[PDB]
Amino acid sequence: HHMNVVFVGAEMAPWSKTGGLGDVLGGLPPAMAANGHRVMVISPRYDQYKDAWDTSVVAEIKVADRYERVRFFHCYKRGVDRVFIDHPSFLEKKDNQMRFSLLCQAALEAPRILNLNNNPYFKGTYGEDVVFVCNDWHTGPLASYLKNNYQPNGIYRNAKVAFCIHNISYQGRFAFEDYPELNLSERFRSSFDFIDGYDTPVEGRKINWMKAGILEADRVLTVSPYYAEELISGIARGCELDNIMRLTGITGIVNGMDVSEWDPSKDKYITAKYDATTAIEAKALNKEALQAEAGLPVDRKIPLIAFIGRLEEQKGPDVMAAAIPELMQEDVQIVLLGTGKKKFEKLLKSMEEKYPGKVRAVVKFNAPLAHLIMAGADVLAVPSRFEPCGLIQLQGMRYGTPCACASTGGLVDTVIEGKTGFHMGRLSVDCKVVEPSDVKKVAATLKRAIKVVGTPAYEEMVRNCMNQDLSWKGPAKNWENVLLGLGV
Ligand SMILES: Nc1ncnc2c1ncn2[C@@H]1O[C@H](COP(=O)(O)OP(=O)(O)O)[C@@H](O)[C@H]1O
Repeated sequence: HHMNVVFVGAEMAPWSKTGGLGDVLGGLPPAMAANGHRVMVISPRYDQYKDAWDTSVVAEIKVADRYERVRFFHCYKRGVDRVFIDHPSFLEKKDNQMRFSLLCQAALEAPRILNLNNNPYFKGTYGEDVVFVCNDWHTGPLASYLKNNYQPNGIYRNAKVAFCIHNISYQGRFAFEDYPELNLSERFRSSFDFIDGYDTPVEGRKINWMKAGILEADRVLTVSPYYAEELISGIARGCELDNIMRLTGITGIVNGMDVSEWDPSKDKYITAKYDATTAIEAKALNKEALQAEAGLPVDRKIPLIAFIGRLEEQKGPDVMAAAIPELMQEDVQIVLLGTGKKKFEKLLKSMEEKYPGKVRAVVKFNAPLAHLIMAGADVLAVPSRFEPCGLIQLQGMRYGTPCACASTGGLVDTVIEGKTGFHMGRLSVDCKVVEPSDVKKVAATLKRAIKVVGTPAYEEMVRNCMNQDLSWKGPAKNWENVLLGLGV
C-alpha cells in the first residue's frame, strides 16, 4: 500500500511532448504521488531544460560496442522525482536503438545509484523493490535488460515490470541482424523475433521492441478498457499491421487529462473564458472570433463542425473529406486542423477550395487555434479508424464541445450517446480504403448532431460534457489498484 513507482518513456510532458504519450507521463505520475507513493519519471533530456539541475551522478552504459557515459539531470516537482537522461544522441536537428538502449539501461541505474531525499516522507535511495512502468515501444527492452543483467545475480529480484501500450501503431521494428547490438543474450532473442508484414511482397524477419516489451513484462496495459477488449479480441489492427499475436489478459485504464493546461475558465488563447454555467453564451463569442480567424462568414447561428488531428490514416481525414460534399447540403461550417501526409493535406485543401465560406482547412501546429477551435466549435468530429485513448475528445468535452466520433477504441469508453456526444458506428479498418457506407454514417451522424445544436437539449449536452471529472484523480486510483496486484 506504499510502493515505489518508476515510470520510463521517450516523451515526457511538459518538456518533450507531441502525442498523448507526453500527457500521460506528465499527469499520471503526480496524481500517483499525491496518493502517497515514491514516484519517479525517467526519460531522455532533449534540450537544456531550465529547472533541470545536474545531480552529477554518471553511469557508464554498454551499447553495441562503445561504452557510453550518461549524465543524470534532475528536477523535483509535484511530489514527483523527474529524472532526465543526458547524452549527445538526444539532440538531432538510424542510431535509434542506441539512444533507447541507453534509456532502458540508465533507467535501471537511477533507482539504485541515486540518493535523493527531497521527499518529506521518504529518504535515501529509491531501492531495488520497484514497480517499473514502461511506456510505448521505446521502453520494451527494459524488462528484458533487467532479467539479463540484474535478476540472475541478486539485484531487484522480487521487483516487477508493467508494459503500457500507448499506440500499437508503432512497434520499434528493426533488422534482425541488429539484434546483438543490444547486448542481450539469445534466450531473450525469441521474444523480439518478428515476422513482419507476412505474405505481402515486403515480408521480412524483424526485431520488434514492443513485442519484447509485451512478452517479457509481468503485467501489460493499455489506455482504455474498450481498447483492451479490442486487442484481446482480434481487432488488434495497428493499420499496416494486424493482431501481432494472441494478446493475453491485457488490462485497460482510461487516461486522464491535463486539466490545468486545458481549462476554459482560465485559458488564455480564447476570446471568452467560461464554465458550465456560462458556456453557451461565451461559446457563441468564441465561435464568432473563430469564424473571423478562419476567414469564414461570422454568424453564431451557423453550426460549426471541427476536426483536429494528425493527417494520418488512423484519424480518418480521407473519410472526413469524403463526407464534406454531403454535409454541404446543409448550412454548416467545417474547420479542420492538422498536419500529416500530402494526399490528405490536399484532400482537405481542395474541399476548402470548393466551398469557401463554408470550409476552412488549416495545416499547422497552431496551438492557439486549437484552443480557439475547442472553445468556438459546436461539434467535434472524430472519425477515427482506431483510437487507443484519444485526447481530442477529452479536450472537447472539457470545453463543452460534444463529440461525434467513430465507435472504436477509447471513444467508446468516453463518449456516451445522448449524454456527451454521438457515436457513428465503427469504421472499416482497411486503412488504405474509404468505405462508402462509412462516408454515409459519418455524414449522417454529423447531420443529426448539427440539427441538435442550439436547442435546449444541446445545452444540456454541453453541460454534461463540462461536469465530468477528467482529471487524473480517478484514473490514478485505477492504476494503483493494478500496481497493487503486482505484489511489490
Ligand atoms: N495541428 C495541431 N496543432 C496543435 N495540436 C495538435 C495538432 N494536431 C494534433 N494535435 C494534438 O495532438 C493530438 C493528436 O493525436 P495524438 O493524441 O497525438 O495520438 P497518439 O497519442 O496516438 O499519437 C491531440 O490530442 C491534439 O491536441
